[PDB]
Amino acid sequence: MILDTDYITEDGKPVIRIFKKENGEFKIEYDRTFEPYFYALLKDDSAIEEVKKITAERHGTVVTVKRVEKVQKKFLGRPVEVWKLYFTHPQDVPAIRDRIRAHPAVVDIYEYDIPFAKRYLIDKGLIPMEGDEELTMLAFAIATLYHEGEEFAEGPILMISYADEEGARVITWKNVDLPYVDVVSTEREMIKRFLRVVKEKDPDVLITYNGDNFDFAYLKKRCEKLGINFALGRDGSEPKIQRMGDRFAVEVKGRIHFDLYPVIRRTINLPTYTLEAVYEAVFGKPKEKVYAEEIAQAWETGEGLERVARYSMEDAKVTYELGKEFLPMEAQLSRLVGQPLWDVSRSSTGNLVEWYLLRKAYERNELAPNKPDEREYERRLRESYAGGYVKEPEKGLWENIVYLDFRSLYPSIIITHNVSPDTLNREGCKEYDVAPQVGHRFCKDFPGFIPSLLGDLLEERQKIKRKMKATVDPLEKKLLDYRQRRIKILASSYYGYYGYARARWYCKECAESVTAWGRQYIETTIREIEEKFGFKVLYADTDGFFATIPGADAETVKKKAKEFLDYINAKLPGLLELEYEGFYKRGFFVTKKKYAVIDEEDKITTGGLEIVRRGWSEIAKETQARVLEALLKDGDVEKAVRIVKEVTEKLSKYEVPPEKLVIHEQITRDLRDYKATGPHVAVAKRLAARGVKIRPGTVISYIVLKGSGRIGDRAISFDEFDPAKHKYDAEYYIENQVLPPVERILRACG
DNA sequence: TGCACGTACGCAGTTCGCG
DNA sequence: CGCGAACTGCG
Ligand SMILES: Nc1ncnc2c1ncn2[C@@H]1OC[C@H](OP(=O)(O)OP(=O)(O)OP(=O)(O)O)[C@H]1O
Ligand SMILES: [Cl-]
Ligand SMILES: [Mg+2]
Repeated sequence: MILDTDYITEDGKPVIRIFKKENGEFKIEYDRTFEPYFYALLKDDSAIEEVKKITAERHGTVVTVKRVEKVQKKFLGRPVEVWKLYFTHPQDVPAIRDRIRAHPAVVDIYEYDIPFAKRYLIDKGLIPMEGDEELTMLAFAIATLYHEGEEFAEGPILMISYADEEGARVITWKNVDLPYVDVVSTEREMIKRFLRVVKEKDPDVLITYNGDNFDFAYLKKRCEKLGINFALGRDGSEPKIQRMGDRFAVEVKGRIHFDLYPVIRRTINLPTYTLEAVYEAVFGKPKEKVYAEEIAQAWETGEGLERVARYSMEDAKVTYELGKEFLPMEAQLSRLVGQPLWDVSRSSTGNLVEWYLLRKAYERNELAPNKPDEREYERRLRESYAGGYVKEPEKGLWENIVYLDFRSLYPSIIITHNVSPDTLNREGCKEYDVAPQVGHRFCKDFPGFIPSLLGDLLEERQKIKRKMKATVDPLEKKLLDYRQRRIKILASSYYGYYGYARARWYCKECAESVTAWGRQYIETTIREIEEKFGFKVLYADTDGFFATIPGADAETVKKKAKEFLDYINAKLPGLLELEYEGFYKRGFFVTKKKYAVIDEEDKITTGGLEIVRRGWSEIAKETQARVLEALLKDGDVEKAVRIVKEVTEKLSKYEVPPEKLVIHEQITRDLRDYKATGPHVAVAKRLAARGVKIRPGTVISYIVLKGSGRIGDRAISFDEFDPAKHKYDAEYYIENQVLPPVERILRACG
């Protein structure tokens, strides 16, 4: 099984290293035969003699073209002649590629920014995480104090906990009387003892929770401060903190640092992504949290450290347990894209698609299009196109509602109509499909590039859903639900990639064709079910709609909808198909993207309401839920009013826990780049001045204090909140949090 | 190491600025 | 003192 690749330099020449686990043994393979290269499109073949003359420099040594070879390839499925330009070292490519492109005889250059080690995985056709090998995993976490004004790594690590299949232990240099705590003398010994533990256990995988920016980065930053040779790599090297543009990431040669945090970010949508919140969401059990205030007190007083040692142990314990569940799903994703788990587990979804596209392109001798420069990137960001069809919903309460939904609409459209950049307005074909409204044409004589890849993803999603019905255990069902959602996000990201300004295979024409087809399919389907079947469509969005036969009983609507399904599915071509997605007794639709229905089991599912949205306090989420209960279940408009007025009286008497009072909101950019400053940004700008690092992705949890003026002026983070000292704004939570969400359900006056 | 900068659109709703 | 911009996050 391939674990990762990198390269080292030997006698000025690159040497690929292939880290593998084969038959339960770690191994490094060496390849000194791979030459860095990129392509050049020349106006005339005779110019190759001038192109060979172009030189450049890096750190004193001159960079030359080592060798050239004229190859025949395809660009968007059309034959093209280009020159393969070879070079001695990978670092030569960034130094000379610009000067090579600007030559007047060079039309363009291609595939000039592929990292050497990942270029190797594609060209030689290796797939990481392939094969039947069991990987050993070891989680760890550190406990570290931080005063107001302390810099990075200036504080000592108090505790280093770790966990695997054999249990969990804590290492510390203060005496704690616990059978899973090993008390050493100093911090250096504790760090050295941890180094010995990992070398002894020799895990293939090191699991952390946001260790890229905290635990692993701190531990290494401390090892440089005390002068500890933290030889963690299996090649005898130290963990290396890697600059990843805005963020940093920790790599350990020969192992795999699995940082669960970025994985969890793009799998589960949570209000906050603390280790405690993630554990409860995944395993359905709560996890107590010990805050830096109690760790500072227990460290200073010397009492209650057993409570802290327990917290530290559980950090590593739940990190192993979470890592145990999410590593195989990330491994399968690594197998598809054909890139190492270390990279795949930290990549954006757009990057995963492109790397897979790059591999597939090489497989078919297709020259890759280049990423856009700064100007073309700005142009694509400025252009857009029409999206999903949305219908203003029918107001009032409706009964016997059926929800009909298209199955993987956008991928189905891409496959069925062969929407791809190599098929768009392609001349010389005998059959075309014409995109409605926009009029783009797509060749159908051969499977298009992206359409030829989407089928397997859809089949992979249905197989997981098949297992979901055969799943008895509720935990395996939840994890399967995660997996099929990740595939659905990935498959639909192929459509979105077409509109991604940074995409190599950018295709605005493809993206607006998919939506146009999606609009025509859902709109004509609505017309058909209404005019031919007497249904009344209550609410419709991009690929699905709610409908009913007004006045007909539950069974009648239920069977006419099934009859309608067979009727249009025989009319729809290719992979397009409507699904019977669910039946609901009653329901109503407040506005676009906001609704709530109740099923035959009296379970109330909602869409787009404040119940699921981040930014609304829990007492606001709770009050809307109970009002929806009194409406959709009991049908008591007056009961919901009594719930609201009673909750508002709880707020005025300060009878509410400040826990139900927290507002969560995320930063989406650099704090210096915010034009306007909202409450979560005003708070975030404060913690930025207090030393707490805030970056795109940080979730602020604040409470609004009693005052008059801007909300951001009286906002305070939940950490520093003291219920005895601080008094929240009772009027704000009544009038701005609790009341508007329930008011907007104004079927009756209020 | 020299890659990543985070798949798309349509839209409800809040804070804030300022007239 | 109503509204437009800035912003977040839903489906
Ligand atoms: N994150 C997304 N990015 C781009 N397009 C998307 C996304 N989510 C949905 N779409 C597209 O928007 C329309 C449609 O929404 P469904 O949420 O219904 O996802 P399927 O339809 O794919 O699959 P199912 O019905 O669950 O089998 C989907 O094609
Ligand atoms: Cl060799
Ligand atoms: Mg669908």
